[PDB]
Amino acid sequence: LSRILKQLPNLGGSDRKTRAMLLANAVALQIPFETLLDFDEQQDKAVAKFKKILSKVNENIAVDTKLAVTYFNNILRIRQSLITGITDPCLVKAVLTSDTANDYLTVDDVNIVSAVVNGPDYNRIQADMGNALNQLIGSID
Amino acid sequence: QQLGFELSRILKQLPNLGGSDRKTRAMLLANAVALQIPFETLLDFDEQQDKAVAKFKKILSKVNENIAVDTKLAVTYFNNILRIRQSLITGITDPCLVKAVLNDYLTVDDVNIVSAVVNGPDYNRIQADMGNALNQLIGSID
Amino acid sequence: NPIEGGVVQVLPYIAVMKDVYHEVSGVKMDNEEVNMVEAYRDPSILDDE
Amino acid sequence: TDEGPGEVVKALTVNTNIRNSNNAVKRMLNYLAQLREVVHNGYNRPKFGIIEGALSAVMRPTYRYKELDLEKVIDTIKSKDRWDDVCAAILNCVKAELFPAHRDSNIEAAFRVISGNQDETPMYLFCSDKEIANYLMTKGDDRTLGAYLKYDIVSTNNQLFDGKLVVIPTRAVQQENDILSWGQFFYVSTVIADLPITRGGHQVTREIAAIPFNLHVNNIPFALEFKITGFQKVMGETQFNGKLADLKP
Amino acid sequence: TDEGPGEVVKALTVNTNIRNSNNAVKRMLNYLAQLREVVHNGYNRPKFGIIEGALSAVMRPTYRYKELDLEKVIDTIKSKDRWDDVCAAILNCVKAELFPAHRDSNIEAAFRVISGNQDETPMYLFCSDKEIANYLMTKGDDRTLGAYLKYDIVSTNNQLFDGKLVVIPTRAVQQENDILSWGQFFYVSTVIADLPITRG
Amino acid sequence: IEGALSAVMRPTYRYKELDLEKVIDTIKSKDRWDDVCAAILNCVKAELFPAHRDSNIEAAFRVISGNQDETPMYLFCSDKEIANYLMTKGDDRTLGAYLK
Amino acid sequence: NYNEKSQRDFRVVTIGYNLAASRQDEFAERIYPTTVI
Amino acid sequence: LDHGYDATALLETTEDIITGELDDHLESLSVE
Amino acid sequence: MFLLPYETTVCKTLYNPTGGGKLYPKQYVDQIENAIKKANVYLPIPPVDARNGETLEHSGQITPVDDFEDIKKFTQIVNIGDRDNPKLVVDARLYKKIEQRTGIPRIIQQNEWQFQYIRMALNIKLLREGPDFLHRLGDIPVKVFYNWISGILTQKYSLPPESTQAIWVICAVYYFAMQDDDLTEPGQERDRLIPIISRLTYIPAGFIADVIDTLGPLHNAGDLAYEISTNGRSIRMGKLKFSDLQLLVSPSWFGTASRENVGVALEHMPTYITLIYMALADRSYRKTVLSQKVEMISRSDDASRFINLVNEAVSSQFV
Amino acid sequence: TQVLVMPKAVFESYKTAGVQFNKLLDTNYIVSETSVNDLAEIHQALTAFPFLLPEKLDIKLAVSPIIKVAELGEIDGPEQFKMKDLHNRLESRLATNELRDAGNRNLVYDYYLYPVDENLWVAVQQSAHIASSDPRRVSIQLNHTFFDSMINEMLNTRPRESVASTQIFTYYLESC
Amino acid sequence: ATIINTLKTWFEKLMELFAKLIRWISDFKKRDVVVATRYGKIVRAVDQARTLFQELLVKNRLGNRKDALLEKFDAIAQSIIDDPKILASRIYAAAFGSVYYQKEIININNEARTELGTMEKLVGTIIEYVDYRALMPIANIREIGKLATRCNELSTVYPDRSSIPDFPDKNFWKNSHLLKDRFVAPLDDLLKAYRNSSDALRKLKQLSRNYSQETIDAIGESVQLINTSLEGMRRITDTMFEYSQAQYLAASCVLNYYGKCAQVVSEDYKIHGFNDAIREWQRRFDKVIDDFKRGYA
Amino acid sequence: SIALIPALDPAGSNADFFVDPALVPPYTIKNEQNLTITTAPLKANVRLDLMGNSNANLLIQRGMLEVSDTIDPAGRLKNLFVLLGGKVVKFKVDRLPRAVFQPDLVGDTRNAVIRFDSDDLVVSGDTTFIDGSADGVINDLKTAKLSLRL
Amino acid sequence: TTKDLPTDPEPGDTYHVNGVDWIYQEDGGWVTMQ
Repeated sequence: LSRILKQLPNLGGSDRKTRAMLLANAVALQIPFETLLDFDEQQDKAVAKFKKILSKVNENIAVDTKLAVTYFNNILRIRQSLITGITDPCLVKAVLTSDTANDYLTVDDVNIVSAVVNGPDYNRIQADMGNALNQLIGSID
Repeated sequence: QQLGFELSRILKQLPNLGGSDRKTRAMLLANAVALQIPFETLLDFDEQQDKAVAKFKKILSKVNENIAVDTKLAVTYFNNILRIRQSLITGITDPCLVKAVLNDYLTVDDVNIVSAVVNGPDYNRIQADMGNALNQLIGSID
Repeated sequence: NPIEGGVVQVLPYIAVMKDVYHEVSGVKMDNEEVNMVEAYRDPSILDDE
Repeated sequence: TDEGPGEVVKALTVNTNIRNSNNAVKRMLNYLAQLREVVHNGYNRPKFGIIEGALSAVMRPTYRYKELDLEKVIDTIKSKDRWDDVCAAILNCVKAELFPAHRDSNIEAAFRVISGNQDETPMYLFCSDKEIANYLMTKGDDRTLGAYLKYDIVSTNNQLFDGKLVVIPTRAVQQENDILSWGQFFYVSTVIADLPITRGGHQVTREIAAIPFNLHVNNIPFALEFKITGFQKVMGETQFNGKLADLKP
Repeated sequence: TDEGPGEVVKALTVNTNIRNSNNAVKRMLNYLAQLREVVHNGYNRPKFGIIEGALSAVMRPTYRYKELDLEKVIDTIKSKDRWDDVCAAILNCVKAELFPAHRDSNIEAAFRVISGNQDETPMYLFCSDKEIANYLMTKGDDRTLGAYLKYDIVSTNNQLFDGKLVVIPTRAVQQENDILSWGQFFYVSTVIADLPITRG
Repeated sequence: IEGALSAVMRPTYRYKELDLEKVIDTIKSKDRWDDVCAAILNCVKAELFPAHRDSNIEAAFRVISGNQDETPMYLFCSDKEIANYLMTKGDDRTLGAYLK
Repeated sequence: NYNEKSQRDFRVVTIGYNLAASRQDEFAERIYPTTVI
Repeated sequence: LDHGYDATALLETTEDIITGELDDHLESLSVE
Repeated sequence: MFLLPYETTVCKTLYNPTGGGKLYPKQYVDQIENAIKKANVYLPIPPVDARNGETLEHSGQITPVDDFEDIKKFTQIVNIGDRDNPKLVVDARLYKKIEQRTGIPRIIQQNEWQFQYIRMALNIKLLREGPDFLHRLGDIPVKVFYNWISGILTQKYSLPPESTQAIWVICAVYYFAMQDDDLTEPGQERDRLIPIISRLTYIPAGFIADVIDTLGPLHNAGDLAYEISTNGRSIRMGKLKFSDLQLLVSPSWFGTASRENVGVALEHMPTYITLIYMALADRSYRKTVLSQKVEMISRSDDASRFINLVNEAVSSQFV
Repeated sequence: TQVLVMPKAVFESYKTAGVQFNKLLDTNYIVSETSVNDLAEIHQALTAFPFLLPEKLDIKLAVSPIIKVAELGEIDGPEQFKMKDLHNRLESRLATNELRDAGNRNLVYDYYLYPVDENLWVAVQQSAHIASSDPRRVSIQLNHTFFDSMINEMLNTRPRESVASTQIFTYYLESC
Repeated sequence: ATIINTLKTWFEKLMELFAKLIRWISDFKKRDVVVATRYGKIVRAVDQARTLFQELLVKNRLGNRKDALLEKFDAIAQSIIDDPKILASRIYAAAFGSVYYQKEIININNEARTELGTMEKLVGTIIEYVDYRALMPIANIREIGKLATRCNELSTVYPDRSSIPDFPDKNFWKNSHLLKDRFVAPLDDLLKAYRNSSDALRKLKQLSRNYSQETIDAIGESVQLINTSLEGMRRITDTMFEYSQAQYLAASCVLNYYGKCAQVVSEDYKIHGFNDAIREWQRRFDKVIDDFKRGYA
Repeated sequence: SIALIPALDPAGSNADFFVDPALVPPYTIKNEQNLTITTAPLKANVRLDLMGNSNANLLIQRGMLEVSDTIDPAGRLKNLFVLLGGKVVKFKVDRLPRAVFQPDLVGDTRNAVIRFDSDDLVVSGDTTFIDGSADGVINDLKTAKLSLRL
Repeated sequence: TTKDLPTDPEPGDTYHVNGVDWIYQEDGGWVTMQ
């Protein structure tokens, strides 16, 4: 536990904040959200288990447990939006140009995503398609 | 306003260069639709992919009545973007997404830069060590 | 729409005309009307002495 | 034969789509001929009824025709610069003829007054075949002419553009049913019907037919037409040192 | 009708404003013709009454008319360089006549005396149509002549500039009622008046 | 002629003898490598673009493949003395506006 | 009325039209700067 | 028509154009 | 006050050709009402969905199924219940297509369906709880109304500022007349509106009081058209009837039954409020005349509050 | 030949995108046309391939791309350090997958054979089936059409008498 | 009258535009403070590391291994310059060493700092109204449009880097000296100008009085000019901010290049026979890395 | 093939609808088959059955046309033939805004009215007559450097 | 200060400013010698 925690470089006063993010991801990776339920029963169970896991932070070095819960709850809500579907260019950009997206895309595919996403008018065009689809996606049999 | 015409009208507004236009045109359709289509709760990924692609191809059939799109390339992009979306809902959520949606200021680049200079583990390797060093705890409890 | 079967383009503008009386012979009113837009390229259409 | 018309509709749909494309080419080139006659005659002021196009009443009709024989245009020294020398020769010819046409037509005033944006200018479209277009882009051009005008590039494989480049202005950002587009295509759903026609009173065959129902309209009475030839002679042969070799006694 | 036109009455102001611009062009071109005649004749020293202009009695009147046929001016070897070479050909010709005209005229001394600023020099304006401005506006990074003189480019679409480039000095920083401007526009508020005239 | 597509596109063949002593024109020797490479590539472009247009190959490919914007990708078939010259710098897989 | 093909109910579009001028043009203003009398 | 064939009413109002430009600019900020 | 769209002047005109005007289209609503009640016997009318998969209390929809064949394709919401617990039904066959594989209807246009069930949710709240929430939705609905109606009239008829101000006062009073039945007739209750209208329009009380003193009844859109022509200090409009207002407002929206929905909005409050909600909660409805007037006068902070207040009015009717 | 196991998701990408299947054994090509996750999943799919190939007939199981990348990162050249960076990304992504799909545990996959030349036997890893009791026998019965596909192809070059002695031939007989 | 409502509506819209921009620029300032603190540490480390290699190579202290190590160094640079995080836009091309693009970006920054004064004057003109028509600074408005236009051209990301001429290749560390002078966006000037503009308009809430048509026309032109100026400056600011971020990445990339190169020297002479100069050099380089790490910590 | 081309009866039965051949000789149009019809411009100031005298009847059989045959409202005035000094000049006006068929507002709903009013028909030195000549009025216009706007 | 270099120089040119030597390589443009 502490062996790997000591691998994180010290950065200002954020030592208690980056590890809070790392822990929130470490738990959220292995507690899935069952698509069958909505965001109340499966959400409360995932959060309850996370808070129970925080009971062992005495073995850790620098974990801000109040922020770690904040990060964990943000992960679940972000997953809810992704399940339902996202169009907001401010979040679509964040997904398309990300550490996960660079592992599923090839080098050439990323170069293309970086050409569209970083266009001077991307946010406007992406928003317009979001409405064009949100209003009419159901028309497609 | 048929969806094929509205999407085509919007795509016409992308800047043009030359033949590279079909790669960026296809990518944008893949991005918008792969992320916009809602997932059905009763399906697993295998079935959700088959259903989402069936609709995506039907959308291209309507778009290709107005603006030319390479069908095979657009599907290639669609499947890649859809898999990313599926991974995020079942898998690890990037901290840039928690940061983007939610006092969050110091970013990942900031620690990956230091790790690169000292030639040590980066954020993603540390994240992998975290979960691994946590595997036993989560599996043991419920 | 098939029911429409055509379009109409309506072009409003402000015309610069000439102060002209109607003559008795009156084949037509010799009123040199020009679109005000033309004044941007050839302002002489506005000259008035 | 008892079958659905599905494949037949696809065959007729493509045929109709080709006709619509060819009609646009014929309409464009025929309209240029209309500009040639009107601009040839004494019509240098906006007036209703001279030529089709809603903007002929606000801007001056303009038409310029130039022939480019590249063996008499290009100045080149090195082989590795030969591509850029060909590209620049064509673009510089367009600038030389387009700058006075952009000024003379008063197109900026028409666009600004119609759009309501006093800082808006047209963005030109370079319409050529699939050979000339390959020479109009030069990496560091930024699709930008002398001071501020921008251009786009499209190409056709139509025989009627075998060696033509035509420069026409359009609105930089296109709106639905926008008047400031150089032309406009008014499309109504194509009608396809299947009747067991007994044509002639003797033969019998079911005739599945597609009836196009659309119109191509021109709005802006402005074009520059270039005839560009000689690509193979200026690129496929030595130009500088070969001419020096011919000075030998 | 009580109040019919709301936007049409605005055309009365636009009509006035465009005419004011056109009057500036006629005054400029007619002044240049008058200056050409004075400088063409034996008037190379300050004098009163020969031409309009408060400074005509402190500086030598100067006018240089040059006809530039680019074929006889440009020299290039490549085609991708021709844009730069033709743009420089025009600017180099302006410098060729501008520097000796600046030296031969006394405008710099006149500015130094009139403004009271011993570090002030005139700034030249390149007055041209759209066709020529396209060539002069090579980049905003330059806008500088040889050592210390600067210039700016102002374009018009007026019909009377079919093929003219005219370079005129102004004060680098323009002030109210500043005599050192090449010219002045003396404006009095334009009155818009209404009355039911029973004309005829 | 042999070829399933001889009935969908026009047969096209262009033969050019690139005798470099009559094609290359340069002034400095340090540019000779680029001038030789460019002279070959530019001659190919000069004869390729009109063959692409006049052969109607793009239309044939689009109909058969079913894509409205698919074009052939051309192959430079040569020995190991000439293939060396083709710089291939980085990508530089581009013939012009739309072909690789 | 075997063929009632539309003749009258056309889609009509109003073309914009708005003129402006900033006192005398910037060309005239830079050459003849305005002084208010 | 939309409003009417009177050529005076067909003319777009300058004040409405200014408001429209303000609304379009603010809409873009909301999207971005 | 109008409770159901079919009580409004526009529906009376469209669905009651004989004696059209001030006469309820009984022969049309009762026919489609009976068809729904009879269909409920063999196949119960399913509830109306809303937001995140929730249903509306005392609601139903006619789904695109074979059983619902005797019901005519009506557009406006039909009440098949009583006054105390009315069950509102909307025809979904114009909005949803039946899926041939599973059998679940799918929405063709989301904003058109979203419009339908928000209007119903606000109408159910009105029918059951009364016109209480309509007075606390903010100053946007009233500012939009008189700017929207006066804006079209001012541009069309080249009206002077004085006539535009008179129309603002007339429309502002009419809007309130549709919220409180005591404001539909002349009297001291109309005068109580002067402080409010001045605050909204920034028009001096003297001008406002002079206009109100001359106003007659304001029970429907026909009365609105009359007062606009009568006490609007302009003769260029002529003598407007409700049929003239319908022609002025019809091009202010788009979609299924877009001309009826806007005309109904002139009298039916839940419909008008829903249109503004869609104008602020959508981007597709950005090119319309109504949406421009909503965004023109709506500030960012006030628009957010408006949406939140409507969302509570809608969600409070969820099962 | 050499069997290269890849998930259906990766195979369909190759076929849809149009990636030359011939050059998927050349590390320098597959890394350019393959995402980091796809490369990691190919490794995972190789390590989940239960069957022993007929080594006696020179039929080998492909070395996973991660190993090939790791080896090139230690060999002097102009791309060595870029290949080292790729290796690190593969290890982190592989560990991320292993921590997520560890729950898979007791199941077996259907495989589909897509022959590519004589030097590459693409084996597509398709739908999973749950198998806890005697998963070896369940895997054999499920992959009937995989076993006969392998037999059909190796009989094109190998002698029939030699193929008949392989475990792959036996598995076919055991299935049916 | 309706004029008062028209003026008040415009004023609210302008203040709302500033309110949105001020929040965005504050976020930029908060991020820039974090970046500026880290950027100082990076540049110091790069300057120290560059000196150490200059001494290492110029004295030929590597011996026969010089050539082999240099080849490895090139390989390191090639692996960094091709990092997908480095966009193909000219903004990043400038950040990574290109000179022509950097000069244009700097010139744009310097000009924006002066056009902001024009924006304040436009708002002040509205205060002077609420015939007195100001001559209006439409001039600088032409320039801000051109600057925003060029900013969009610079920030555009092409599908492939080959579309940018003279894009930085593996030799991006050779021009690291250009990173010494940190590029700073005019974020403080923007906040001052926007907050003063918003407050000035806030003080116009009470309008009163019927205005002449010539006053309303003059106000209308001022409002239109301000709207255009705000959109133009937004485009410029975003592009100038992007370069600040790009320069931070470029400085980090050069430092990573030097760090990895030092690691190869250490490993190469641990496998082979090390000299004393090599161990001394590495200890000096380790000190530079330690100071860098302590600065971040 | 769907064009409504006024056709001249070789027997002259409808010759009074067409311009005297002495001024504008007729010209021949063929369809994809070997069927050939003779076409001439219609005489100005004429009343006729426009469909009945079209090539549709004289192409195959005189009585093919029935009430099912209707005219497309989207028609245009294609050419005008103007007589000048005994010779005829052909003016192409097909695409002009005044050549478009308009609905007749008063009367049957299937009536189309053409109202072509143009002050800008150019006759100049570069003009030729229908037969290609440029003699007479045009020649004098050429040598005087004049043009007429008819 | 070290961006005072001539615009549009020839390939292979060398130019010295503020103790910094710049080669104008054809590919990378202006790059320091070392």
